[PDB]
Amino acid sequence: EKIWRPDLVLYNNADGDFAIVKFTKVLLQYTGHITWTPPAIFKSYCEIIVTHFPFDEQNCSMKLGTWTYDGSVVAINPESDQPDLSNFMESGEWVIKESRGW
Amino acid sequence: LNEEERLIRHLFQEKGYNKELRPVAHKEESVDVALALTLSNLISLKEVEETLTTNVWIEHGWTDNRLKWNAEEFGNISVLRLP
Amino acid sequence: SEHETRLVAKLFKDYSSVVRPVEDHRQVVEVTVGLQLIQLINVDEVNQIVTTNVRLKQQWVDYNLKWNPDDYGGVKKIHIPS
Amino acid sequence: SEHETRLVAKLFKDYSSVVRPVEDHRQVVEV
Amino acid sequence: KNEELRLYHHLFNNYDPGSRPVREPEDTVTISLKVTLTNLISLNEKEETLTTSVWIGIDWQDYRLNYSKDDFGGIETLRVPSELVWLPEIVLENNIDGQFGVAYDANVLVYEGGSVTWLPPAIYRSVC
Ligand SMILES: *[C@@H]1O[C@H](CO)[C@@H](O[C@@H]2O[C@H](CO)[C@@H](O)[C@H](O)[C@H]2NC(C)=O)[C@H](O)[C@H]1NC(C)=O
Ligand SMILES: *[C@H]1O[C@H](CO)[C@@H](O)[C@H](O)[C@H]1NC(C)=O
Ligand SMILES: CC(=O)OCC[N+](C)(C)C
Repeated sequence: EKIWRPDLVLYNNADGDFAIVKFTKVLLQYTGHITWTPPAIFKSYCEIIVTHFPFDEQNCSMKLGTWTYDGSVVAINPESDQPDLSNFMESGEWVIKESRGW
Repeated sequence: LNEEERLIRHLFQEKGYNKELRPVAHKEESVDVALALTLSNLISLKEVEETLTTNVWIEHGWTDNRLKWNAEEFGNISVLRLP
Repeated sequence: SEHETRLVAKLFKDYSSVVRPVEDHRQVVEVTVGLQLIQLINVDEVNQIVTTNVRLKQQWVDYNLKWNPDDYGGVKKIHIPS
Repeated sequence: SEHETRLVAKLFKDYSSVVRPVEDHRQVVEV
Repeated sequence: KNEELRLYHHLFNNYDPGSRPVREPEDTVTISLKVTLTNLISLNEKEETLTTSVWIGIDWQDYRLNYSKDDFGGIETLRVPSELVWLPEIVLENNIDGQFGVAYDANVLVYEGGSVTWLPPAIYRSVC
């Protein structure tokens, strides 16, 4: 809470929080590098195509961006081409066939 | 309320009241706290959740000897309402 | 409004929100209370609860929050956090 | 930690969380 | 030496967010209003409640926050937290759940010439 942070907001928030509300600590190196890894519950809006239900495939998106800073003052870059699923808990109802960040 | 303002200033600013410390002369002493409960209304008892919802008023009484004053010296004030 | 800034600084220099706002502690604070019912949200017959949306208008005089408008550029009213 | 206490006091003596954290305003914060 | 810091100190060293931005008490502040609907979440008919996601754009002039880019290295926009500036305090009056304000308190953008813009997002549950 004491430092400047980027104001990332979930554009397609449906009925949750738009921004980060759980302000966990940042790790600061002597070089000024900051790593901040807050948690969040994203309640995003997804168009659910029910045509093949219960054999249906869905494509749920999460659009994230700095709300009040444009690209000329703050630039966001993906850490990797894909979301990190290393700690993902297995779902008893869904299988993630694909995942990608653009 | 010149008198209530003066009394509050005397009790808290002048004497240096510290709300973090208990009202005791020595640490080994204990503070007597008397409790009573008034049931305003029994809202519900949910069986599936096994939960009782009640509206209660909790009457607390204790003594804080740091908050003592002689009323005649402060316009015969006998009681104060404080946050 | 520089006048309002100076006014608010003066009004809350030695102000106490704990103390009742009249000149003598033997005097009573006179409060006018009015209720505005905006909506009757729901009647719960099981738990016997009526939920309503209301506005609770409260009017009273604060003795220590007076000023002369001429000394503050004609400012006759201000908005203050409750 | 006395060293970390002193460092934390020093870092936030004249710190501002309002402006973007760049030496020059024409630089872009890379996130 | 970041010029944003100098501009911020110039604009906010002596500034009262409690007072309206009017030179005289009898002047009026004009607020240019825009409401952008991004999604109609639902209409719950049992509770008679419309849930919508919007952005409330409000623009106005604050003469106290007036600055020229030439005096501050060409800065044309400064982002500051909305709590540091006066706001008109726009609320949804016909809300049903008691939530009057916006969902996320975004920064205001202060443009040269004293032009303040605020575009927070909001989830509103309104009576219908
Ligand atoms: C912000 O300041 C500038 C001046 O730097 C104001 O522009 C002036 O507008 C007036 C007429 O009202 C002219 O006579 C001037 O020539 C302009 N500038 C100068 C330097 O004289 C501008 O109006 C201000 N914005 C406000 C008041 O919000
Ligand atoms: C308290 O002091 C006042 C002023 O001396 C006196 O008139 C009054 O009788 C005293 N006692 C009470 C109970 O008011
Ligand atoms: C400047 C500002 O607050 O803009 C918010 C809207 N957005 C994220 C689409 C640009």
